[PDB]
Amino acid sequence: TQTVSYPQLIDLLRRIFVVHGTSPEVADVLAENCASAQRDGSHSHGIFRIPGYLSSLASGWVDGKAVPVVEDVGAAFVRVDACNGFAQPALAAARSLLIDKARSAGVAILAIRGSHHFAALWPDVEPFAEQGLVALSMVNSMTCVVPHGARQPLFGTNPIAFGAPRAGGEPIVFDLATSAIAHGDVQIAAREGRLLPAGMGVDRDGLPTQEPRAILDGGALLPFGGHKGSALSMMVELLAAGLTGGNFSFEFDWSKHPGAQTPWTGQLLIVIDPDKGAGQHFAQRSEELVRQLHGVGQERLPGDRRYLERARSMAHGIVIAQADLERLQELA
Amino acid sequence: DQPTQTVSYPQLIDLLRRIFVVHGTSPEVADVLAENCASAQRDGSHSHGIFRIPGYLSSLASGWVDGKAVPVVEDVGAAFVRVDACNGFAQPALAAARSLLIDKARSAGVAILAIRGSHHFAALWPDVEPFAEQGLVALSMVNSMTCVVPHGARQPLFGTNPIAFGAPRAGGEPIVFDLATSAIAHGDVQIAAREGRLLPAGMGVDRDGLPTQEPRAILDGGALLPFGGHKGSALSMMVELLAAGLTGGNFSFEFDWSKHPGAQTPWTGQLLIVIDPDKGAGQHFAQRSEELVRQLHGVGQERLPGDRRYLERARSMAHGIVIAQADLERLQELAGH
Ligand SMILES: NC(=O)C1=CN([C@@H]2O[C@@H](COP(=O)(O)OP(=O)(O)OC[C@H]3O[C@@H](n4cnc5c(N)ncnc54)[C@H](OP(=O)(O)O)[C@@H]3O)[C@@H](O)[C@H]2O)C=CC1
Ligand SMILES: NC(=O)C1=CN([C@@H]2O[C@@H](COP(=O)(O)OP(=O)(O)OC[C@H]3O[C@@H](n4cnc5c(N)ncnc54)[C@H](OP(=O)(O)O)[C@@H]3O)[C@@H](O)[C@H]2O)C=CC1
Ligand SMILES: O=C([O-])c1ccc[nH]1
Ligand SMILES: O=C([O-])c1ccc[nH]1
Repeated sequence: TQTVSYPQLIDLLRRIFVVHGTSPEVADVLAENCASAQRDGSHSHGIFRIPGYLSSLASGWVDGKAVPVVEDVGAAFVRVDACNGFAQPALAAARSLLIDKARSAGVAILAIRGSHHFAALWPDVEPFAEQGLVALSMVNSMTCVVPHGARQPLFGTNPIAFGAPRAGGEPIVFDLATSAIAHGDVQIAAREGRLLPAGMGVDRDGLPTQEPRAILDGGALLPFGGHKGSALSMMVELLAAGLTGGNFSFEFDWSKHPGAQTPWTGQLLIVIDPDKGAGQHFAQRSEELVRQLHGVGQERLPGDRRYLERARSMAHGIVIAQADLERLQELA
Repeated sequence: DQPTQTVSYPQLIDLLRRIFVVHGTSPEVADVLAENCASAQRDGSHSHGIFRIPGYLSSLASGWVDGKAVPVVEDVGAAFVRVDACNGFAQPALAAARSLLIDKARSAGVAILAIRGSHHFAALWPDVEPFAEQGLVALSMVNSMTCVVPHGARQPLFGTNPIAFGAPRAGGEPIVFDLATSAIAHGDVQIAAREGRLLPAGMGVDRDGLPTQEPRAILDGGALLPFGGHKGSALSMMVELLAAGLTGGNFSFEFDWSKHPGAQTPWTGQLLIVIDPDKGAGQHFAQRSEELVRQLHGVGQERLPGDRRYLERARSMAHGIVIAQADLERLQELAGH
């Protein structure tokens, strides 16, 4: 293996995106995002995704030079047309306006449509919590999850992310796919030749399977927590696509674009000033909840794993297989 | 077996309203709770229908909850409303702020209602459904009482903490889900214990933290597990933070009714987010949601969230609400008949 510093990884990835057609602005956003995931140990959404990013860009499936169009449509409502570009640049373009509205009105929504999201969601909500705001986000992906009780896939892996500030530490953040397992991890499991525990998916005939290959080859995934996770996944379709104006997870396909891997959908973000008109401090309440969680024995809270890995990465550098580093350098 | 009888929806509402008034609630509170409880029974939401009347009354009799509390509606932002439930029920507080909340949601595009110091002893779908019937999307969270073990923990901390969601659809009743983040609702654990039966495995543990299917074992020093492992636990944590942390109400472990024999209602809070899905939009959300429903039937999902309740609702309006003869008599007695 090898070791690359966080800032070096960002520069390396930024060069790669520019070399492959993205605007400098988009390259800055994606490089920081991807590098951040690797820094935190979010393996299925770190450098593992570079090949997919590049194959998707090559066909024009996703526009690496798209210019987001921000629409100020309400005292607490912002819409942004991603114009077939990535979701992150669209969020970045409307972020300042969104925060101004959230702080002024108390809460504000950002509805992104026509966007491609190929990353973790915690990077989208954590920054808001770092600034003392609470953020909830939903993104619908690509069809591959069978609704509870159904016979064929329809929903995407549809993740939900939540970020909240705490007085005595880094933001409390959770980021979870509503599918029993993330598709990226099914791909990694297939590559490593590992079987999955029961309940993650079914084969092309709809029969339960533990073989990641069977799931990937015409099969499908199942929602986490049965009917409850399925209901949440339905909500993600409705909020990230139905409300934003973007495609539902089943309203697009890659058949005409060789190598395309990015979903072309949308994203919803709700940002709240938890202390608007409050006779207390939210950050103090959340800190107390953390103290109580430790008190009952929960050593690991959502996000802890990443924060520990993050600290390691900043102190000793990001561990990367020498082979992967060389590949990135050649791509750059 | 217990002989049964039917009572119409309006008759049940009148009966429950009388019960609440006779037992110390204001008329506004009685109207709201009577309709809410009766509506749950009508839809077949047993754990939050008339089954809850005894708990409501014992909570009121003990002085734990103020049945005559007057909600204080606080307009704190263009899109933000807070309500001090003043140790009263959550539903009357929501009713007091409903019009203002809707005005803000339609004007600003989205609006939040943060209720603090409230007691919620019911289903959450009654809270979000009305907004959806008016073309708005609503998401709500309520934290309850400590009994759920956080993922990886050894003792309970979170409440059953439900999340509810309602959205309009062009060709039918609102799309609505209402789920506890625990593996089972505490109310249904009580019903199982009452009926002397066991629960499915993998939903709770006994006082020693060992798996159990005995509802009594869970109720007597035991605890429930979050649904869907670590993900359900994360969602439950979110509910504590949103329904209590953000509103100002107590977390599920921050209230004690040991000094109020008979108290059963959590004294916490509730968060509601109401959105105009078409604010500044170039499309119609209701059309998009109808398409999703069509696609869901297309892939074979016959039962969508809410369908079971809408079916029971239809049966109740056509044949009346089925009620055990003994339960009806008890309700009639409580009403004064
Ligand atoms: N459309 C898109 O862009 C999609 C993106 N994804 C992404 O892939 C992802 C990985 O998601 P998923 O597989 O669901 O992730 P997991 O199942 O690993 O994690 C869900 C989360 O659970 C918390 N968690 C995990 N294990 C524990 C534990 N033992 N105790 C307490 N908390 C725990 C995590 O913390 P922690 O982070 O510290 O490990 C995190 O918030 C996300 O980053 C997601 O955004 C997935 C589908 C679609
Ligand atoms: N603090 C409080 O006041 C608390 C209240 N509760 C209440 O008790 C409750 C009952 O909750 P819980 O036990 O989680 O409910 P369930 O596990 O029954 O239902 C969750 C929900 O799942 C949908 N659903 C259930 N089964 C299926 C299926 N097979 N296919 C598709 N969708 C399905 C339901 O539809 P559908 O409605 O049609 O049945 C509903 O939206 C709620 O009403 C809740 O609000 C729970 C904890 C705390
Ligand atoms: O891993 C997944 O499920 C996924 C879909 C889109 C991005 N990641
Ligand atoms: O059924 C439950 O879990 C519950 C708690 C408060 C009201 N209902």
